[PDB]
Amino acid sequence: ERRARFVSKKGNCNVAHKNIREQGRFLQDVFTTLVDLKWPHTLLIFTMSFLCSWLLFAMVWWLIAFAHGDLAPGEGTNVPCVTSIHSFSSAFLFSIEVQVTIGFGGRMVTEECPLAILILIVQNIVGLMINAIMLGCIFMKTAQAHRRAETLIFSKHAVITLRHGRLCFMLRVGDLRKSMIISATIHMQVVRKTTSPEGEVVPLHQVDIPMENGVGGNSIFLVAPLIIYHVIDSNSPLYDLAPSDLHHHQDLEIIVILEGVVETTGITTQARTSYLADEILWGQRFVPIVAEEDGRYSVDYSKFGNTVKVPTPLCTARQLDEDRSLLDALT
Amino acid sequence: QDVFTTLVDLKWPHTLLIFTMSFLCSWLLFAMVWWLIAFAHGDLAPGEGTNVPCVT
Amino acid sequence: MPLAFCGTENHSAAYRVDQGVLNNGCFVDALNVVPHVFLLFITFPILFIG
Ligand SMILES: CCCCCCCCCCCCCCCCCC(=O)OC[C@H](COP(=O)(O)OC[C@H](N)C(=O)O)OC(=O)CCCCCCCCCCCCCCCCC
Ligand SMILES: CCCCCCCCCCCCCCCCCC(=O)OC[C@H](COP(=O)(O)OC[C@H](N)C(=O)O)OC(=O)CCCCCCCCCCCCCCCCC
Ligand SMILES: CCCCCCCCCCCCCCCCCC(=O)OC[C@H](COP(=O)(O)OC[C@H](N)C(=O)O)OC(=O)CCCCCCCCCCCCCCCCC
Ligand SMILES: Nc1ncnc2c1ncn2[C@@H]1O[C@H](COP(=O)(O)OP(=O)(O)OP(=O)(O)O)[C@@H](O)[C@H]1O
Ligand SMILES: *[C@@H]1O[C@H](CO)[C@@H](O[C@@H]2O[C@H](CO)[C@@H](O)[C@H](O)[C@H]2NC(C)=O)[C@H](O)[C@H]1NC(C)=O
Ligand SMILES: [K+]
Repeated sequence: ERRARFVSKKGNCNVAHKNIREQGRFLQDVFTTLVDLKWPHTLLIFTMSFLCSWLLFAMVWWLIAFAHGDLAPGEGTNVPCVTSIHSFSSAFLFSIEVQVTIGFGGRMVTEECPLAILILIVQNIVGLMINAIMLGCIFMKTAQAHRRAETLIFSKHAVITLRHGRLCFMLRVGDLRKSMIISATIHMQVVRKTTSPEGEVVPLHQVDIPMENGVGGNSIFLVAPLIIYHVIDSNSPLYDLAPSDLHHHQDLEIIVILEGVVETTGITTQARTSYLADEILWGQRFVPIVAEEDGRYSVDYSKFGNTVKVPTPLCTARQLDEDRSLLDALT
Repeated sequence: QDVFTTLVDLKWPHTLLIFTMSFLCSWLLFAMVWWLIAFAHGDLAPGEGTNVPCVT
Repeated sequence: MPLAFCGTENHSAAYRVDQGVLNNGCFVDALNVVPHVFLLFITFPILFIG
């Protein structure tokens, strides 16, 4: 419609796949699919797995008792293989007791028939296997940290202002939790339908972008909010963005990828956000945020994304660097 | 939202208390359910009668 | 003389469920304890986390 976003502001992407030759890999990764599922759906499969297993073996216990004929009334002329089985519902309760390992012991397993002994072995092994598998799935779900990515907070929209003479595309990212993100990393990409002289056409060319770090690396130590900018050098594809060329249907998008292993669970998480063409404010520096109180600092997240207007030329970066060079040479 | 991550950040004393409270709350809540269902079933008043208790 | 939720007097016969269980004047009181012990034990784990 108006303009498709590659990744939504909340971090979820919007790309739609089509014409996939389903090889069953979606079904093949049973354990991975369970982890992805929501907790209500996980609990439904959890309940259905146990209930189906309990009911399946309950029918088997009823079947073996019916075949042995020990459920019909008897007077001392018989010894049932599973004691006190005089109804199907008794077999159902017996199945619960075995697999859950409750073992009330009112419905025992006698030494008489060997088939019930084999079925008891099978039910115990199957119960342990399913318990172990559900543990694994629950342990991977309780170790999920995608809900940690939500606590990572970016500015509502980014700016482009002059700093140290040159021009840079600024940005702010914040963390709300008290915990730390070990080995953090901020990638940054521009997504443009970039045409090439040789004749190629790319529907969405993803150009990587440096983080303008001190040592030219991707490492970032994120405790307070930081003005994470990108120096618009000659090679930067943002070198030719006219401020007059900032309107809606300008084919632009600034991906941001904040990575880093969460300290608590030890799981790595991504944070994503895309700045559109009309979501950029030219020449507006960010409001200072990190105040100081008595013996301690103070971050004012109320002013997290407020930007004040600062004067700057309304010229493309090419029209700025070239002009400055000519003036210096003439002088 | 991330209760699991929140639980990890808790100290061991508070984690033990929440561990204890979680088990105790489930145990006692279902104790009421078992008590109430038996009481409604009528197998709680003792006697040598025709009634057969649901939970002995 | 132990503790009884219903009345121990008259040989502890307030537990019979004849003529419907909703007519057992003690039982309706037990039905009124379920919602309260539900919220106590569904929010104490919630509150103690905070
Ligand atoms: C296994 C149950 C058997 C029957 C017994 C019923 C009695 C239940 C009480 C005891 C339950 C045990 C409590 C364990 C506490 C674990 C907490 C937990 O797992 O997270 C609480 C959950 C998480 O929801 P979420 O954040 O939306 O899910 C993750 C996210 N959406 C994601 O995609 O990562 O939040 C919830 O989800 C609420 C948890 C309450 C559990 C109630 C389960 C019944 C669900 C019925 C749903 C029917 C309709 C489903 C439609 C879903 C459509 C999407
Ligand atoms: C406090 C209980 C609230 C739920 C009551 C029952 C609701 C049934 C839900 C069934 C699905 C139908 C409607 C869905 C409602 C979803 C609720 C839900 O997700 O919140 C549960 C919470 C928080 O999760 P969230 O951040 O809101 O999730 C993402 C959300 N969807 C979003 O907007 O992004 O998740 C958490 O943060 C963890 C909550 C776990 C609660 C466990 C309580 C302790 C139980 C221990 C005793 C067991 C009692 C057993 C009784 C059995 C009786 C037979
Ligand atoms: C500045 C603090 C502000 C106040 C906030 C907390 C308040 C705590 C009060 C301070 C005194 C606490 C004394 C508790 C003594 C018993 C508990 C116990 O032995 O575990 C104590 C220790 C953990 O200590 P820590 O220094 O917190 O741990 C170091 C780490 N940096 C951390 O904090 O994490 O534990 C471990 O190192 C783990 C061992 C686990 C083994 C325990 C097994 C049995 C537990 C008991 C279960 C039965 C409970 C019975 C309840 C019955 C209810 C009816
Ligand atoms: N629509 C699709 N969905 C899923 N996988 C695909 C799809 N198209 C191609 N692939 C995968 O891409 C690889 C080969 O792609 P390509 O289309 O170039 O060759 P191909 O003729 O489909 O290959 P093959 O004979 O190995 O299936 C294979 O691993 C194939 O499974
Ligand atoms: C109290 O239970 C008794 C039955 O056990 C009933 O009434 C009692 O009848 C005996 C007769 O010897 C005496 O104990 C009293 O006359 C009654 N007991 C009382 C009034 O406490 C009756 O089922 C119950 N009482 C009432 C009022 O319902
Ligand atoms: K046991």
